[PDB]
Amino acid sequence: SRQRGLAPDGRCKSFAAAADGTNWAEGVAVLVVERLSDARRNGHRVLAVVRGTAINQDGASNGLSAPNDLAQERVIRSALDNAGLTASDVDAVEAHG
Amino acid sequence: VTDSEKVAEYLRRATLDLRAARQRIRELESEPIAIIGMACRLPGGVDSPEGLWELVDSGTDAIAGFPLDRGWDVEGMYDPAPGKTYVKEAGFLYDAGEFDAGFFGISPREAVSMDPQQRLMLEASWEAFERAGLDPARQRGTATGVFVGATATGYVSPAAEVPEGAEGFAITGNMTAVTSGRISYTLGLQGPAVTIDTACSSSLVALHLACQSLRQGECTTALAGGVTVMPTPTAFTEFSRQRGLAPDGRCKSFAAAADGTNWAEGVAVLVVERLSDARRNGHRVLAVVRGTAINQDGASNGLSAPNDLAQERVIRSALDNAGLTASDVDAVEAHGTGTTLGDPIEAQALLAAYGHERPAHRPLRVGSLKSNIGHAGPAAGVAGVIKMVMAMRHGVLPRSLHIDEPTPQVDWSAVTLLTEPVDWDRPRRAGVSAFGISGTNAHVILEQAPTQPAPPVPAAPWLLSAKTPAALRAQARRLHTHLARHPHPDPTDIAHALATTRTPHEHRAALVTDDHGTRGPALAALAEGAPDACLISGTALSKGRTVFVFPGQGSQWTGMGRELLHTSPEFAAYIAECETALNDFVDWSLTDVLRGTEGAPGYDRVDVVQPALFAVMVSLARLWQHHGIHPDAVIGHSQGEIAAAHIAGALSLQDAARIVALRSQALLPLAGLGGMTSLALPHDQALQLIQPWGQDLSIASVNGPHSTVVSGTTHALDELHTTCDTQGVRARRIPVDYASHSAQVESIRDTVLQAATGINPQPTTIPLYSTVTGQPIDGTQLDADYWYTNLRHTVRFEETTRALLGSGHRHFIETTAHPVLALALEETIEATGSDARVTGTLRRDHGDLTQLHTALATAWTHGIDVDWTAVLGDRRTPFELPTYAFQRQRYWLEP
Amino acid sequence: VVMTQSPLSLPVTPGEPASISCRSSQSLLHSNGYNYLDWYLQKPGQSPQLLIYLGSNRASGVPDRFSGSGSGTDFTLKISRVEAEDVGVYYCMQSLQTPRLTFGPGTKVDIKRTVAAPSVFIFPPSDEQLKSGTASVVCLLNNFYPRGAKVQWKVLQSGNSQESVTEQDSKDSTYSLSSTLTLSKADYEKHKVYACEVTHQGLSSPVTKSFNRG
Amino acid sequence: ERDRALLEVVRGNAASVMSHGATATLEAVEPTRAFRDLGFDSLMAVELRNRIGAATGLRLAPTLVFDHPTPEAVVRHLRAEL
Amino acid sequence: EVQLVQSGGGLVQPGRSLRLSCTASGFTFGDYAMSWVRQAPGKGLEWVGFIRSKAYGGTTEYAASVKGRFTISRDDSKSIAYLQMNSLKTEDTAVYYCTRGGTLFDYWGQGTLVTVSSASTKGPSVFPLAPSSTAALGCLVKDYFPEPVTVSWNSGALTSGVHTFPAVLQSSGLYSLSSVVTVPSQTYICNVNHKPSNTKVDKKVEP
Ligand SMILES: *P(=O)(O)OCC(C)(C)[C@@H](O)C(=O)NCCC(=O)NCCS
Repeated sequence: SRQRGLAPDGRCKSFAAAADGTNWAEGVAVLVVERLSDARRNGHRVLAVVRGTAINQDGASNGLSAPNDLAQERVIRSALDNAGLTASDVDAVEAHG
Repeated sequence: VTDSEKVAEYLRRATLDLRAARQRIRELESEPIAIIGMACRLPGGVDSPEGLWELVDSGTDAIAGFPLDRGWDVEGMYDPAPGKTYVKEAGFLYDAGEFDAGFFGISPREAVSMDPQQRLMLEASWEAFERAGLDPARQRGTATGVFVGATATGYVSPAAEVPEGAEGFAITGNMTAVTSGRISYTLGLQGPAVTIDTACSSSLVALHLACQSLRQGECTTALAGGVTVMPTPTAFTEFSRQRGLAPDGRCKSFAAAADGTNWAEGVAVLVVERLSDARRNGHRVLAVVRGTAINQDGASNGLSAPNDLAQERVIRSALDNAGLTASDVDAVEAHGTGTTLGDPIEAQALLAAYGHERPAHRPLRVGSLKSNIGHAGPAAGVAGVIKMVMAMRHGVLPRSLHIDEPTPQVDWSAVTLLTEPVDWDRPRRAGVSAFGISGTNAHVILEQAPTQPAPPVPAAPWLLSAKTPAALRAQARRLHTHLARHPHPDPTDIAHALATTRTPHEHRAALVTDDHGTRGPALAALAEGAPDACLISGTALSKGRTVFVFPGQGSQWTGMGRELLHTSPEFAAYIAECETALNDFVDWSLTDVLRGTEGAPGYDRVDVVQPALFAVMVSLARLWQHHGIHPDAVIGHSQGEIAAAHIAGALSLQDAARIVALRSQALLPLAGLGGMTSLALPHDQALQLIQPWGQDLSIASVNGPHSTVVSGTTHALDELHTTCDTQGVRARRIPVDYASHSAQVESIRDTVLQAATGINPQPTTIPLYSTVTGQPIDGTQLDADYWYTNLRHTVRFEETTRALLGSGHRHFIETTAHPVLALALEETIEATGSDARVTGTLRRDHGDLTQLHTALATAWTHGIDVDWTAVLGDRRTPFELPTYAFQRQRYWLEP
Repeated sequence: VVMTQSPLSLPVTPGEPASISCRSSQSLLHSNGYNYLDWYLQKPGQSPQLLIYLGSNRASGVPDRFSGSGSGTDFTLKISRVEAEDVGVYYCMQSLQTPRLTFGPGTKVDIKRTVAAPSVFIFPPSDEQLKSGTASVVCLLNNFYPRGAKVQWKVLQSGNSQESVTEQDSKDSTYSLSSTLTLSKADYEKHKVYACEVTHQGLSSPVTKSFNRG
Repeated sequence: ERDRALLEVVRGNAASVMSHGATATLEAVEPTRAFRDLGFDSLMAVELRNRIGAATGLRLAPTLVFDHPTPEAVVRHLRAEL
Repeated sequence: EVQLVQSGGGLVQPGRSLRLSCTASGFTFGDYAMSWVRQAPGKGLEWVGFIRSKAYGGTTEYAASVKGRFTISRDDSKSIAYLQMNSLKTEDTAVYYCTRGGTLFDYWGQGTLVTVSSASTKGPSVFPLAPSSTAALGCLVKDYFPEPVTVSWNSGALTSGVHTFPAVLQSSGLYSLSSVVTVPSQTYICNVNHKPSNTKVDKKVEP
């Protein structure tokens, strides 16, 4: 609240014209992941498959807390390249928001 | 062609591609990583890895009493039960609160609110980059990873209503993720910044993750490190309830007197990259991490208990990852906590894993850094690898302290402890273990780095720089001390290392001398700040456009350019080009005039001095450009403008040579009719002073606000000289027999129009400032009438310099053989209240490479970027310079 | 004799894959179960380089996006990702029959864009060259795509015209053509009108431009 | 004389915000050094905004530390709308 | 790392001998069969010839158009391939490429531009092209044998709309390119700089 980085109403209005901050929340979320070949060999019901992934760093952004646009698009492109896909092959995106 | 020979080429292509793919697999899984740099701060006064080596080799015990400035109730919290501890000494960084907030841009507010883990880790990372031969400021934008093994030891205490002072920064200043994030934010790194929480194994796990990231191409270089600080003594109190800490505080590693484990602070970081990348980039390789492994125990007798099976498994996995047999390594940096429970299990694991088939005369030598400094915690493994790295570098395994006898809990009868130091066919290899309390066992294997000239440039500048003058003095003193303990280092290598592998900070200084007897005293005088002959100092400007200045006559002296002709090949080539251009329009050669060959004309003649001045100035300006100082503007003065017109690109070399030669030849008949006199007065005062003489005299050039040259007939010139002597005005007669910039030139006017005939002006590539018009002039306008006006109309150097300063230009480099306009330029600069700095290239009786490098160093000290690669070389032998001399201040949170 | 043919040109864009197909006049599948075919790339200004050999086996150092496929007579080179660096001439070249007289016309690959009609501009012959003793007339086309527009001179001379084509532009990927027709002084002063007729797939009609000085 | 006084006020406020409590850093704010180079965040940015607005009695934008990164630029901006 | 570096080009009048050397460094030169493949300006690739490895016998084969006139040899000791071009014809102008492998050209050299013609060095003859009467104007360079020749509009001031077409060889053996600019419906000068003749011709284009 000192940084004024929270929503006064508490709702996490993502990508909205009336968005005015974020809000924290508790939660645990875990995935049991395996190689696709191993999963098929063992016969486990594959719920989905992560094809490619990538991580990078903002670098000398406007601040330690603030994000970096170039780094964001760079990690998106790196994830696509690792996946072996192009931008047109993705239907939706679970934005951080 | 036959079918057999046809399919043979296809088979060759196929098998070559097969070999390429197999090599790709090999370098994509089992790639040796190179430790190109390191930096540690561990208890016992250790500040550098060399400090660590001299500490551990000497056998020093770096355990001392608890700190008193941290607010601990040290007299009260000692009791050899309910909430007290029975240990009064451990390894501490008493300067843990010391941090250079200003250097990294951090505020004192953020610094005191920030965890000392981050504060230590930033400086450690900067020093690790510096010790790798890399400039951290040049690492901005690179895909460099950051992998830190840290933990939330608790400095702001989030569970206790965080203090008012550290309000707002207790997230950014204390999240363990921000410990890795802040390194990349400050240094501008782009690779992932991941912090790892694994208790007493986090740093070696971070090294493992950095190795995997580099092997996959996600990073070019990586920072693998760890940090441990103790804001509160709780780690002693909680571990005192169970008899885990030693009663005296000594980690008796693997000894019969093992009775506990004392904790310790410390930060330790490595800068690493792929071995092939290190070889390609020409970085010095300290050691080679061949393989790594990490696993768990899981089924341990209690959560916080060890397991010999898991330790054996991770050791074997690390050996297999590196593709090395167990007998390959001849040393292990065991964890060696000192606990009665932990030591026998670790010794049994090492004996089962490593020593099972070794020769009967090369036992595995086991030691531990914890015996010297105590249990570092997160930063244990990344300090142990530093210890093994320096052990391999110096070829001697240091002794492990406090081993009165090997512990009887394990059957040694293969593996032996390092009771005393031992010295060292095949490369040296050594293992390091970082077994944790959460069950995450880790292990790395390091190997000795594989075995890896140019002529020395004379008068190589030694460059130093720092954020503040005190930091600059500290840098000079540190460099002097480092050079004192070195057997005759190569000065050119030191110059290259200082120029390339160190950031150019604001406050700069330079040492330019061609003898190895004055550099030491110069470094000293820099240390205490006294002046010296071969010493230059200054404050570099953040921004400013560069100017080349081309005065007219006066900047001549016999022998100018003679030394440069032999020493400098680029200057020789430019003089040769000027000579070839000039040959057709004159009856002698430039090289003979400059070298003083017998029978060649002297500089007394007007027609030979001006072409010589033009050629020397053009060659010097082109040499400046060759050294990387590309001008943002050019300005001239009478004939010098012609040279400027060449550098701006408006006039080709042939056209400029034609103009200067024919103009001087047409000026020859004016000799003896009149001359010039330089008097120091304002323009208006000189103008109204010349009023009685009328058309006889005229204002030849307004050099500055109190420096004007008046040209005219010899009789009138002498009359004005007598009048000035009566009036007490410092009037000086220039050595010239010709009254340029006066009415007399009209007598030769048509001939001047013949001088510039046939030229082909072009638009200026670099903005040229005409001293006649007083503002920038289009390049195509340089016609014959313009040159006649230049010879006739008064020079307005002061006005155009004021305008050029108004356009944001701040550096004025005179490309002369001796500065002649520096006084007027500085007078104008101080008159207009600007911060521009004037420089010259050569000086009277000074035209060798030493003076050239002095001018270059002065320009660099003023803040002009200089391509030191051209001056010094593309690549010299690496030199280990001292790291930055941080000016630290205490930053700690009070209750 | 074996003959191989591919499309003359195939415009492409970065953003969608492509496939350069080509067919032989004979079953290239050798008795050892290998299609003795190779695929080479020649970039503008660089030497030719190998891409594929024996139909599908990719050469080391080639990007993985390239992939050869097919058998018998019909073969294809599929590119998943199209890049500006990959623009050039692609030659599918057999090796079952030797010696190979020539590679063939190849298959030009260029950046695809919206169709644009050419800007026709017939220029006059300057009098200075007329007194020099030679006549030359130049027809200009600028900002048109794709290449291959055919220009003819009606005076219907077809033995004195020489054409020059600019390479694909870096900015807007346009093309330009310049066709010069040369004639002698006596030959020049025989007909009082000369027309340039240009045909292009982007042109609705053959927009002619005439010039009547003689 | 107004520009010097405004620069002094800006330097004093920036030093006070930059320090946790209680001279060395007062001179560390030279007119040329960028505020971001001094390590200023959104929190200290809004604190400088409030302090400068209270001193000058003027409502400023909440990013008057990076739109005009140098203190001299801030002085110019203040002198503009005043 | 495999490297092939060619040399021995240069201008040659027709009907004399010439040598093209191509040095190999980074592989066993002896085992490979070694090929030369030419490419005329504007035309497709055209194989010239090749030589088998010394183990196979070292024999040579050549394209149908180069029987006898052309010869291939190899210095295996220092690993260079030599193309001896005897009695050059006017149509042999091309960019000769040096390649490894008789049947599979896995790697190619940088290529040596060998140009052959009877024309000697001339200077350019620049002619104008008046604007039509959305506006285009140009100057045509004519009668220059050697290459390259540069054209700059307003001494390089004009860059937008400039289309310097490639040079074309006339039946007389003289090259003639042409520079044109599409102006938007002040003075327009073009400068033709020809280094082999040291010519710096300038010309205005006006209706
Ligand atoms: P200022 O811009 O430095 O701080 C204001 C802020 C607290 C709103 C800012 O730090 C911020 O939150 N930027 C966005 C960060 C983000 O979107 N995700 C990071 C994880 S919440």
